Amino acid sequence: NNPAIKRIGNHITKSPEDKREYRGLELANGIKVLLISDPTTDKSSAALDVHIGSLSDPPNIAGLSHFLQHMLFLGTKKYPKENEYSQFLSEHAGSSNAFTSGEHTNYYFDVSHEHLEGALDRFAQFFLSPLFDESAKDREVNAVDSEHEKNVMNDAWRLFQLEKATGNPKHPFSKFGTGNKYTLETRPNQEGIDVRQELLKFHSAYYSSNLMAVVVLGRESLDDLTNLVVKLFSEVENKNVPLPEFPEHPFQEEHLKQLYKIVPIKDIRNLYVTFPIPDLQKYYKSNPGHYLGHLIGHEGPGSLLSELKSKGWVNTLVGGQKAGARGFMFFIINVDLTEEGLLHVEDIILHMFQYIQKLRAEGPQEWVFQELKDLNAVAFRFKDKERPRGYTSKIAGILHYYPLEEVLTAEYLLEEFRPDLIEMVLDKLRPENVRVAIVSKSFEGKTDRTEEWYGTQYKQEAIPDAVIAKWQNAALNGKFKLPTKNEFIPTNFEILPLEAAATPYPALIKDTAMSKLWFKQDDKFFLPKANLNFEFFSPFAYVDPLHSNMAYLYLELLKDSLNEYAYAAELAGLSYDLQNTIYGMYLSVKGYNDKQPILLKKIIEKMATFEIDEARFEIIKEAYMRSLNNFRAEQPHQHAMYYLRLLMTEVAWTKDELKEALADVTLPRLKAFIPQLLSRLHIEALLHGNITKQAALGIMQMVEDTLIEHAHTKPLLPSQLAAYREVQLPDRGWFVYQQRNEVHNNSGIEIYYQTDMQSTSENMFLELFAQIISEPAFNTLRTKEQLGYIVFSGPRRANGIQGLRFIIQSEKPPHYLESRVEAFLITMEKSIEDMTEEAFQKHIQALAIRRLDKPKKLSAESAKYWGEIISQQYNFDRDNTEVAYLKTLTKADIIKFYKEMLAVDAPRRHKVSVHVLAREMLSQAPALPQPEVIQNMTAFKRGLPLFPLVKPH
Amino acid sequence: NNPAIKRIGNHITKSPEDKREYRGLELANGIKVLLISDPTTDKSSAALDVHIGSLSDPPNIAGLSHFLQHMLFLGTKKYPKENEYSQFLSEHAGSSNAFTSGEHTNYYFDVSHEHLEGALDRFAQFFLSPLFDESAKDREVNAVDSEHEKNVMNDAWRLFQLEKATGNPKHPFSKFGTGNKYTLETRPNQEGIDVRQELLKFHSAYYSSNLMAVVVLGRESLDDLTNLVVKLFSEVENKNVPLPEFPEHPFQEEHLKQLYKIVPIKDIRNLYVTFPIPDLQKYYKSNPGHYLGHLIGHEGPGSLLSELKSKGWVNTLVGGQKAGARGFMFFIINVDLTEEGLLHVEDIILHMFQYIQKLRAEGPQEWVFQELKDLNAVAFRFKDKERPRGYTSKIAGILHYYPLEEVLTAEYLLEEFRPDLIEMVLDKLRPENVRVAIVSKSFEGKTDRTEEWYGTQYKQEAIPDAVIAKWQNAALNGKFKLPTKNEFIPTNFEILPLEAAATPYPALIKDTAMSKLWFKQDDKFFLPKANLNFEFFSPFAYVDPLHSNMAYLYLELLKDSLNEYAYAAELAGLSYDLQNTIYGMYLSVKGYNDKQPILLKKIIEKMATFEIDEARFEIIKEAYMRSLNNFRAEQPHQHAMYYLRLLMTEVAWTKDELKEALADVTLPRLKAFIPQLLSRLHIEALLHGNITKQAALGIMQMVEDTLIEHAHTKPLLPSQLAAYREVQLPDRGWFVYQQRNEVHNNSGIEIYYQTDMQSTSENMFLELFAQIISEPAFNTLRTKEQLGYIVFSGPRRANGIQGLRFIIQSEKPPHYLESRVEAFLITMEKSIEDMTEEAFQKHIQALAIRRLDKPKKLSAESAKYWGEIISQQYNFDRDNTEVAYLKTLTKADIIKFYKEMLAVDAPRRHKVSVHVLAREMLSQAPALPQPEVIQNMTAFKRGLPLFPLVKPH
Amino acid sequence: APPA
Ligand SMILES: [Zn+2]
Ligand SMILES: [Zn+2]
Repeated sequence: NNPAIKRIGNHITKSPEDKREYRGLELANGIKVLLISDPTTDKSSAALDVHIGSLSDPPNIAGLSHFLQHMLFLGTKKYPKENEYSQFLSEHAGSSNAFTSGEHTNYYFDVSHEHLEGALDRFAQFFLSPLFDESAKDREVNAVDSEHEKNVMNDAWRLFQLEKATGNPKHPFSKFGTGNKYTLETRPNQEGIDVRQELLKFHSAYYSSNLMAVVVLGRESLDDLTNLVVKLFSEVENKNVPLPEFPEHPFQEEHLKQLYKIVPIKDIRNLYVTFPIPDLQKYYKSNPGHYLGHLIGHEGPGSLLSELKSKGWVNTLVGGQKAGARGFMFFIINVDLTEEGLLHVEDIILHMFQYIQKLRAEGPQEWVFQELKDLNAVAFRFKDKERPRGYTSKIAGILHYYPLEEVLTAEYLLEEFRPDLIEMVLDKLRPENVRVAIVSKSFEGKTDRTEEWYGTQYKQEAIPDAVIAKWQNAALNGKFKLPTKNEFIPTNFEILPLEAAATPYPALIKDTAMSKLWFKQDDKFFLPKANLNFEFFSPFAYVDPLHSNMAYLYLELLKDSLNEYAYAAELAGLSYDLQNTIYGMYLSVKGYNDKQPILLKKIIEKMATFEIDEARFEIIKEAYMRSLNNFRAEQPHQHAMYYLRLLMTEVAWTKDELKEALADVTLPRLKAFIPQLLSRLHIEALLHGNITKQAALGIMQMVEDTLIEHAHTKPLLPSQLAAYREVQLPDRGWFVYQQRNEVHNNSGIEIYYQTDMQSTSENMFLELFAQIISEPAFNTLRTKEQLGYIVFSGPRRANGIQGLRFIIQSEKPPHYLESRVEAFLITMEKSIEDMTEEAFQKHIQALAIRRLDKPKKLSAESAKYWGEIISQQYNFDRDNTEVAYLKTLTKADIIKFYKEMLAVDAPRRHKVSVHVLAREMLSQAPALPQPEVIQNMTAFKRGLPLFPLVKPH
Repeated sequence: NNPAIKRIGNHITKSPEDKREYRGLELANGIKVLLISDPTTDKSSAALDVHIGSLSDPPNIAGLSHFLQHMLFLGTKKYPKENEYSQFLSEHAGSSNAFTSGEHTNYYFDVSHEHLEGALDRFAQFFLSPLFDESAKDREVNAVDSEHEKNVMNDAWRLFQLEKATGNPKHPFSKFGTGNKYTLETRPNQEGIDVRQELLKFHSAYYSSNLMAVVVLGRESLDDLTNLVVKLFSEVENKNVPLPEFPEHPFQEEHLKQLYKIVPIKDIRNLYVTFPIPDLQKYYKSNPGHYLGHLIGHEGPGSLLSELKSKGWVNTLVGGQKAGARGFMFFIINVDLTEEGLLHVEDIILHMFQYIQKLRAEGPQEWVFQELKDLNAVAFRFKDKERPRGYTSKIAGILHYYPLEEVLTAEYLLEEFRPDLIEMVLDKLRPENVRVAIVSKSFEGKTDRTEEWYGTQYKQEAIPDAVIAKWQNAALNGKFKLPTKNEFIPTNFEILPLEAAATPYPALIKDTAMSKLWFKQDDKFFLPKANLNFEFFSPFAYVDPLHSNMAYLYLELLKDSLNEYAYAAELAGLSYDLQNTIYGMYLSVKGYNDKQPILLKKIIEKMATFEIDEARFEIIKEAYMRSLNNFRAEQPHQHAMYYLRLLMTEVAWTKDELKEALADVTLPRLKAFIPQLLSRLHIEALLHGNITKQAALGIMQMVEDTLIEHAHTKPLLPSQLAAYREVQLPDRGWFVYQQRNEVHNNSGIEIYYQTDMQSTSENMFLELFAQIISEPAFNTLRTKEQLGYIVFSGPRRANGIQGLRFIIQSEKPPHYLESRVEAFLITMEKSIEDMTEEAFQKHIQALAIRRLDKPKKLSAESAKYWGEIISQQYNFDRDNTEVAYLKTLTKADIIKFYKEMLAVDAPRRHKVSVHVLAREMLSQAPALPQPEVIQNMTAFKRGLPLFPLVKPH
Repeated sequence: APPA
């Protein structure tokens, strides 16, 4: 009947809790499509995933498919303006990104639901007639180069490429996927390559309809979405391109039984054990690799990790299957190493093989399979509603792997018990097939090879035949046992009726010396889950660096101690987060409500009766010292943000101060600290989800009673509930703080234009200005001027105060970056003067949509309320109130705000800049004043006033 | 704060390139105001637009609002002297006019910038206390009558009123807006109506401050302009008049599906298709009517026009939205018709409905809307600076439709794509809603109706149901496609730095046998535009009537051939003019410099390689024959001017000579002609704008190289570069040539008092005398004596010679008109003798200001230079030199000049009069000699000497 | 052309 549609799928299986409607189809040209109708959505979304990626780059142009991914955003025949796409999205509350992996290039956006067709039309042209403009190409190659640079000193990226470089060099797996200025411009120029032509040729050859999948989500009916996708995508040409396949494993015989010794950037110690395996993707209905990963990676009693930790050799372990490409996969067992563990790598690996042998001895267990199946079924049924942008992008990828009807369920529902496949995979996990990599600063000076793209220093050796033989002879170790039945699996999914007195926002249902309890029974999502958030206030968590260290160590030790018990709950969809803060402690328990009070009670009890194991203490102390030292290897822009935080906040201990005080933390001292920390507390909580008022009051009082019983906790005084203030900068002031990053050879800058205390009017002046300049800042400072890959602008909010911030990471010196940001601000003032009234209203509407966008899941709603609570503003109806005010603003209002607070000659300009120098280190910019250079943070803060704190709503 | 001011407008959004300053306000009495401060302007200006016009005329006094518009100029209580306003303006380098439309009456002036307050005060009185003097009314009604007459035999006005006459007779749309002596005097007198009373009643009821908008542009600051406007306009009374609205369409069901057959005056063949549509004005942010007009009216490949032209049925097409009034509009598709097209009207209309069906099939196209939006943005940004008088008038009209802040942007910038509104309008363009009018001489003697005001002969018939049904079933025609992306859109807006060797005036930078090249780099406007002007001299363009015909036909065919390609360039702000001249060919390329070389090269290439289509040849030849014949229907004063040109120029072929020779132009002869024409040329060029000396030389070389390559062009000899002379009249001679206009029942006259060759002194004697008599001539011969609506005096310049001319069109016989002009000259002599030194110096200063008035845009400056070049006087600093000389002239000098050259008894009087009789045809005038009556123009010229040609500066 |  319809020539443009090859087939329409049968019913797309979905959760009975999922109210979105679905239709799958395949266009005549071979594009697989999922349409998603959600008449409730505030943002609509589309994604397209092409089944081609960096494994297919020309061997003489590394990075081409990734470079092409960048270039597709920079103009098409129908929409030739370089930022037409980005500008359109920004002006309609939208956003976009993309990525390139070895076999996929995935593009996605969201946008206001009223402007889906406009966004999708501009998007579709990417796949029809990109311009690959010569000038755009010359500029954007710099962004890719800066992307690569950012990764160069990153340990994870270095290991990622090292693995590729130590397999078969003839295999496409060995390719460098990012590319850089050298591979994408310098070398091609030397070799007479016309890169524009190569981009065109690659697009023409591989961007074929037959290798594409598209997903569109909007308020429109499935019929209207259908007509829309046919209309825009049926014109993509089918070149009938064979799907690339890689049946030959990158790791052949000569790449097995090998040991690599590797020097990291950070002071880290890790062991990576890898086995090549066949591609298991086609076995998704049984998932033999996940079965084995579940067991080998278990953290409960009897597990591999439990014994390795008890021996004091490792702290964490990750195990299971790892994607490769079509035709090959890996199975891994990776662990971190204590100091002793580093000396016992051969033994650690022997235990790995002993655990594997236990699996072989017991044989495949149907009951384990059944647990995994049951948990996946529950996870699928009660899955949180996803944000459209991530949902479309994800589905577009998986449409390539599953029948239309199964795309939603394929990754969840298990159907087949396959002991034959389990055995088959287990038979690959043998010493004769192993690769071993050790990462440690101890190899410094002892290496003889260098990886070309990152400079990674390493040594390769054959593993001795005697070592292999010992591993092959691994016997059963009595410490290893299969997990027992998971008692945390939930079975009560009853949704409690909405109470007569239920409220739309959290209500304060308890207000006592000890505790403040905000409660809301879920009235939106109706899944059997709840979030229980607690802030524990105590002066002794942050009184000095020593105590801040002890608060940290106490909670790390506590989590380490509960891990074995809590791991079963985590598998069963019940998790917790526990951490020290500048005001005390933060605890959040989330997931299925059924067994939640059991886990919560256990945590609080353990907190209040904690007994420290001395060996765990020393190990965790050493790891924490390294974590503090390792900050030196974070990126320049992360440094800049950190320094700004220290500068602008009333109290803040530096990493240097923490690590100095760490040597003074002894076991007796930590033992004394805990009862003192818990002796006086105030608890402010948000309990939100599938729970009644009475259950909420009972959970709160259970927590209190537990601390009272075991820690003799008494209430803090109201005056001790002190929040920290932000430093108040002087009118017309400019301060600069300058540091150097010793690891990275890029600079970082953060510029902060402090405005005033948060309030309805001040919030919306700043947010509207930020909205207006958001896309132009990126377009100007990155796309045109190419200062770096990382270019950010937006509101900065802290301690009730706010202002406008810019963050850039660049090869250029910070003083140069400063001048270009100042040039840009003048550009924006003229831009606002020149923009039409309607363009101004569009920005108001875009901000409005962004602010009113409804949470799709419980934790998103909880996060908003929690923000009101921890800031102590308690403005639960903020979005309505602030958007109402926003809509009354005029161009004149914003120009005046800029002239008063932001302009270079503004009477109330309050500017502080953090300059982070690299390791070794156009519109007209205005002349700037001489800055006051900050020499000492403490003296800086002492010599300035402190803002007031914002008053509660 | 200031009580006379209700609100002051926020920032008025303007073009980034616009240095003028703006302030909007609303006065307490409701007048909307825009103030424009331009400290560089040589003339200041004001306009006031009242939102009432002829749709509000009393049903029994057709023309009242128009008549009122005339009367406001003829005296106020403060300034009762009948011509005080006009005389003041003339004495201060100013000018004024006004117009009356259905809903607006718009009055405007300019004046020397030093005299803004004086003119503005006189102007303001129009809106406060007009005299409507009884004697002025009885005279000025004749001007309105004469204005109407002039229009009676004009096909456009006839059609304009016929449409009104064929809609609902009860709707105000049906009204006759001009009025005439019958409707404004005779009928009122017989009905006992007091017209002065009615004028006052109309002014009182409708000239209300709430329906007024005023714009004032001057050198003054915005604050001073603000005070000036408040001072002069806050006293205008607010009657709080409701704004007329016309929500019912003048075309109701009984007016649809109607066909009109109309006899024109000229031999023209046209087809007018009209659909009634809702008022689209409120949709201006999306402008769906402009979107549909852009497509339906498109002239590029795939268009409706292209196929109609290929079928050989039409040559030109206009399509799109047409204004009605508040509440109603129209959508039109109008074409001319070939002889075959006249026989195929039903088919042409079918094709119109097929193209519309194609638009419906494809649905609205966002990329089209975006391209329009972006081109509009570019146009707005780089908009030429406007002349004050037109700018104030235009802005005063639009202040009624847009908020103060949006008045500059409102008619350029498009904002939102509204596909729903496009579909709504497209849904109106259906056969059941159509009106069809065919204009053709073939209906002579076949009509049965007469329109009352013009006498238009026509017939009306219902369109048969069978015909409507066939149009309703219009299907897709493979010939029609949407436009392709416009590839002429400019992208390079770089303004090149002014060169070290840049000159203030054009410099001669190439001077060879083949080409003379004048060049100037713009040093005033700094917009990314240029003007490229070329004169190609060849003796074969005008050697005889046949060659003149061939030169015309060649260029018409060339333009016709290039039209599809050049239309896109047009839309993208890049245009060209190409025409045959008496000396060869003229080519001008104007607009954005970016892609100019590409269009220019295409034109020259096409010129030199031109291949004629025989069918286009015959069609264009037939149109040209009618065009020559149709001159018989031009106005008597246009005839007079034409005959004087023929009489006074050495060589000039008449329309009769041209058409006699036209039958003889055959395709083979035209083909032979072109290479002959191009074989030898001299090219004189002016390249002025955003271009460097080097690019200028490169452009010229490309032009030369292209003709040399394809046409084998070689240079002319210098002796061949002849220019034509003016006939030298004998001292004391008076010649009269008499002809009759066979169409109009008015006479026309031109009287020419030849003085002498142009020179600094002779030029300024003549221009100062003209300045002095200018306003008095109009006041005397029109306002007092009411000889006609058209009364003009001023310098005549031709072929290096000059003199004083008068042109009048009148119901009176030309011999009467002669005596009245002669009577006026004597009055002026006495007036000049009596005038004070003060008055005399005012006239010198007024002329000075007019001559030194600075060009506001590139093309105004180019035109000045171009005048110096084609006249071969090359006096680029003329204005400064001639004004310096002007300032030394005395009253006695002027009197002597008059006595020697112009007076009736002048020794060197040289008079030639052209008398054009109508179809059916107080101060003391002096006795006149008997004229020599010219019987034959050739004989006349043979019997007189010819002047020399002026020498180059 | 469009009218306009
Ligand atoms: Zn990238
Ligand atoms: Zn008039």
